[PDB]
Amino acid sequence: GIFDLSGRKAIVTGGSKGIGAAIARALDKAGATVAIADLDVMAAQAVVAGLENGGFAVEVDVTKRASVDAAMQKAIDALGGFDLLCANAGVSTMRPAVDITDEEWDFNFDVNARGVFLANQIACRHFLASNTKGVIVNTASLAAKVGAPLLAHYSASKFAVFGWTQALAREMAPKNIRVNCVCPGFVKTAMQEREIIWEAELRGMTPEAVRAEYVSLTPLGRIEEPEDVADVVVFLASDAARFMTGQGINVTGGVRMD
Amino acid sequence: GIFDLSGRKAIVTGGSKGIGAAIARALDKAGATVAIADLDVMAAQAVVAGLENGGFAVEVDVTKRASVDAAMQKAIDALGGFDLLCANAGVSTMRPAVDITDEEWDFNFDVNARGVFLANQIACRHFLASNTKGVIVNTASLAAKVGAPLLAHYSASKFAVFGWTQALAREMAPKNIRVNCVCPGFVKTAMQEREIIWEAELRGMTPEAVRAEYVSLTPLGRIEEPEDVADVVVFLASDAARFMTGQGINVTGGVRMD
Amino acid sequence: GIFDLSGRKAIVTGGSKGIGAAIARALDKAGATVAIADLDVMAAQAVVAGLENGGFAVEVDVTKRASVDAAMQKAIDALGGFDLLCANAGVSTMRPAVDITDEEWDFNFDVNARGVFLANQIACRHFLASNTKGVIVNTASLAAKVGAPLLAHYSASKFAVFGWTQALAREMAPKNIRVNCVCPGFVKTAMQEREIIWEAELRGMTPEAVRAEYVSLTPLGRIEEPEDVADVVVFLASDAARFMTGQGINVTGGVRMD
Amino acid sequence: GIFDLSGRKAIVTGGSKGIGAAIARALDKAGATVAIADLDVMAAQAVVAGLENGGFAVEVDVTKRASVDAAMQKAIDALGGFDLLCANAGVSTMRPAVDITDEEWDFNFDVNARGVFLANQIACRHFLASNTKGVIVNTASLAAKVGAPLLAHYSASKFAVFGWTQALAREMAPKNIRVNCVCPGFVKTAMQEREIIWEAELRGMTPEAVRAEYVSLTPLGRIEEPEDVADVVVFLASDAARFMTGQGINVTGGVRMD
Ligand SMILES: NC(=O)c1ccc[n+]([C@@H]2O[C@H](COP(=O)([O-])OP(=O)(O)OC[C@H]3O[C@@H](n4cnc5c(N)ncnc54)[C@H](O)[C@@H]3O)[C@@H](O)[C@H]2O)c1
Ligand SMILES: NC(=O)c1ccc[n+]([C@@H]2O[C@H](COP(=O)([O-])OP(=O)(O)OC[C@H]3O[C@@H](n4cnc5c(N)ncnc54)[C@H](O)[C@@H]3O)[C@@H](O)[C@H]2O)c1
Ligand SMILES: NC(=O)c1ccc[n+]([C@@H]2O[C@H](COP(=O)([O-])OP(=O)(O)OC[C@H]3O[C@@H](n4cnc5c(N)ncnc54)[C@H](O)[C@@H]3O)[C@@H](O)[C@H]2O)c1
Ligand SMILES: NC(=O)c1ccc[n+]([C@@H]2O[C@H](COP(=O)([O-])OP(=O)(O)OC[C@H]3O[C@@H](n4cnc5c(N)ncnc54)[C@H](O)[C@@H]3O)[C@@H](O)[C@H]2O)c1
Repeated sequence: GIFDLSGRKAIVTGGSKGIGAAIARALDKAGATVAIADLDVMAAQAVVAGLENGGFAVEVDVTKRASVDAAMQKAIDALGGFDLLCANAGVSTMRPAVDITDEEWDFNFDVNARGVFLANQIACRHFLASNTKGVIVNTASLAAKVGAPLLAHYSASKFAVFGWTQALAREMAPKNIRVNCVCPGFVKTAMQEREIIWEAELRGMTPEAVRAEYVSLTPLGRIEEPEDVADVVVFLASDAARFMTGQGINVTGGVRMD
Repeated sequence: GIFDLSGRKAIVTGGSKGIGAAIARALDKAGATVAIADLDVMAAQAVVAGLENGGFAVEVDVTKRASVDAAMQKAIDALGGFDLLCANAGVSTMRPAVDITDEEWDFNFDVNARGVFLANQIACRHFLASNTKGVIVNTASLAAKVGAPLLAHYSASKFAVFGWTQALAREMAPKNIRVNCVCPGFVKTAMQEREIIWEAELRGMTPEAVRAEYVSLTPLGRIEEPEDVADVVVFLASDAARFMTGQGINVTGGVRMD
Repeated sequence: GIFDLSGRKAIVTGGSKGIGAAIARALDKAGATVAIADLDVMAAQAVVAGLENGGFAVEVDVTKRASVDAAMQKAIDALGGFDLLCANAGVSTMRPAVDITDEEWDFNFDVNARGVFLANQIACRHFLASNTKGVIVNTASLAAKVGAPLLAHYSASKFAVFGWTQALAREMAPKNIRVNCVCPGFVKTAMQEREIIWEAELRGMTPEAVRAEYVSLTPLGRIEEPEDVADVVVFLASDAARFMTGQGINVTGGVRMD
Repeated sequence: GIFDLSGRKAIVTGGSKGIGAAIARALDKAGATVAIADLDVMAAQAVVAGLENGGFAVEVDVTKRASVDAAMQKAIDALGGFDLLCANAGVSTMRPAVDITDEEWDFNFDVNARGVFLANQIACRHFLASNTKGVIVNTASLAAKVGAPLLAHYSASKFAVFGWTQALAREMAPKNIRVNCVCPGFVKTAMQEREIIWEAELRGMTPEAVRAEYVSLTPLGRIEEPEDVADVVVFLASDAARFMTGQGINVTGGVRMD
């Protein structure tokens, strides 16, 4: 029925692990055929090896236009079509705002904001040229809704993703192309493992005291899983969401309400 | 599946027509057994007659605590259980702010805000007594996000639904109970058909010109249908939305982005 | 100066004590002549007596249209004019959401939401009749932006003030009338003193531990004063805010950012 | 008065013309001594000649750390102090989203986001080294709140300013440093004059049809002047705004309500 993705062809950037790998598995379960584009091709291959409908693994660096152009064309050729882009790749570093370096400012913006711009822009050109009712889902963040201390540069780059998402949605809507983002909470991935260590170091706490504090900040009372985000991305990709565009959907267990 | 409602027991207030009827039908199609509570029990039984998984129709006036309490108990008894509430009943009148009467202020607040309060409160008491991981979806409005001219009292009452939703969601979260709302845009039902002719008069326009304006204000390029909303209500009821609570989900065709 | 209110005629509802009393004193200091309409006229008379520019105290119950109509006319007649309304009167009770009584629901909505509706509606009728560049500032709350546990009914009533404010602002803007609201944080008045007791009992804490928690939740690191709110109300009344209408200005010391 | 800026030492980036020059003039009128830092140092000298309290003109390119560091030190030395930064420099280009170039992507982010980051970060270092209760006001945009078609890249960069502002505010509040931003609507400057010609060409309209459309979207019913923004910046800089930080204050004439 209306949540079904049978026959559709999807690309997921940053799909080798964490949230992106969960997105790839959820799209596949819902009936899609999935290409994963990532820095880490061998992990991408291992995810694909477990998919029902097959799929494809390609190397990409989302910071570079020429890499995104080539990886997307390669994926599209392999898939035999293109209906859906999940632009999920992202990074962070943690620093007091007064100490943020230009190198880490650029690192955060070029993956998180420019990475989404390039994948989205190139996807829309392909949708328009094939006359496809394409769909996009971007992975933003809680930090796209509320600026986070020690992550002031990461917050700025995730606000940028959400603004991009809204403006692109307005331009794409008369073409019947939808564009939304999800804003996850405290998701237990390798990113969380890093950030609890960084926060613990900066605050003079233990890493597990820091992870306990995340849970205590979450009304639903548990740490978030990649799968909590992935099932929402499937909804946003599907015809159940046909009258929804330019949204930043919170998946945070009650931390943020919009 | 994670989008399905197989075996769930649901109550829909205001389920006899328009958005609420489409909600009852969507819940049923997803696998739920549905009780409809409405002022118009004959129209309610008519919707129930076409459902796949059975169902039940009961009389209710959502403005009155004794009525809500008796209807809810009767519906639960008939269902053999209770997992889901969709509090959808609602009304409007259009009028210049300077001319709003106390009678129409009360009409809007008593059905829209008080009606959601009473059905939500009594539902939560039932969920808690049974240790049920209960779910609520309230029908709010685009007018809960942006104040609308000629609907100042209507806007206030819908903002109230949204405020109630967030606060209740914060209290119910540690009890494993979720509470969200949907904010529909311009929906083709008898509320719209009423509204458009009266809006035209007040604005010194023709009714086809007013309708045409709603279309051009919608990025996705069409009038909204009750099914556009009902499918989003199914997702919010389902385990795919298990990590989402206290939200106001826009279903407006891109008119509003949050 | 563009912040000067010299020669202007103001009505403050709820101006007898706390925030309202601070608002009346700040408007007066900025050059206005101020009438205070309050349920406690003895206290209102004491505030008015100490004002630099004259003024008038009148008894009002903002829950009742006949009271608001009569008190507003009496104040306007005494002032010899009418330029500015600050509708500040408000109440609260605290209760778990599943225990909220109909009486306390009505108590909160009739004062907070209806009281603002009546005062604003009647003010606009006066402004329009005399071709006045009128201004309204409403006192909403932090709980108009974020649902507060134990204050679910209070939250819904304050969300309603904010929704009313936006819709009325859209209708009045073509007529040279502005309408905004302020959203205060944890302000040290009699309301706070009552609430910290109720909250301590409900949460099993001490009253001062509850107050300490408010402070720890506030980035600027101190409890709020009525004067912190009053000076922003002066701004919103003034010609410096001439291009601002329909806003909810947060005054919370960084607790909420919009 | 609480709106007085007597004795305070202010730096304005992008103060040579438009909104920035209006800000510089308004701060000086309020009692501040003003240094203007701009790409056009001859235009900054023109503005300083009309200030009551004297002032200083210094060349800066806000895209380059070395330039910002040097200009700010020069300004602070000239002023004999440093209490207030208004980071106002900004640029735009217009383009359909599918045609946006990497060059103009970089142009928008480097001035608008990075320019604010650099001036803000360096200012906080100086405030902290001197134990100063510093204040910052950033010039964001309506496009920091709503994604704008043809300005998708410009929107993203301005959302970035707003997120940066929130996160920095959270870090700076315990040090008694305030950080807010303003979000102007359709302001009559050379940027507007440029944008109406570009927009008219991309849409197949006249420039005066485009202008008329901005006005008809504005509830106050007129095009905005730079002074409508500058007087709000004076408020945000002053002790009247002492309990306000991390906000995006709309100055749009009712276009956007938050
Ligand atoms: N974990 C959280 O709490 C959390 C919260 C909110 C948002 N997010 C966001 O969700 C997304 C996924 O994060 P995650 O937690 O799963 O992190 P992760 O580090 O586990 O996964 C990141 C993936 O993106 C890929 N990647 C990184 N840079 C790339 C580049 N230049 N080109 C191509 N691929 C690249 C990595 O190889 C990896 O497969 C990111 O956009 C992140 O900002 C995470
Ligand atoms: N249609 C729109 O344009 C639109 C837009 C935004 C929000 N909404 C909201 O969506 C919901 C449904 O709107 P609709 O257009 O389908 O309206 P409708 O009038 O077609 O149906 C409303 C249903 O609520 C019931 N109802 C009314 N008062 C009741 C009471 N006191 N007790 C029990 N039942 C009562 C009616 O009998 C009816 O079945 C409402 O909450 C409405 O405010 C509608
Ligand atoms: N104290 C806080 O922490 C806080 C926070 C957010 C919002 N507020 C809001 O600020 C406003 C003032 O609160 P306060 O703390 O100064 O409270 P308070 O209890 O000290 O004063 C309320 C004032 O309103 C008047 N009032 C009450 N009912 C009235 C009626 N029916 N008619 C006319 N006057 C009536 C009272 O006589 C009193 O003068 C209220 O609207 C309140 O909801 C307070
Ligand atoms: N005009 C509007 O309608 C509008 C609306 C929203 C936001 N804004 C924002 O307001 C601010 C000013 O806009 P304006 O309309 O006055 O524009 P403008 O083009 O008139 O002036 C911009 C000023 O910034 C300076 N500048 C540009 N690049 C610089 C650099 N690299 N280093 C130092 N100085 C530089 C210019 O020399 C100029 O003095 C910008 O941040 C803009 O994005 C304007």
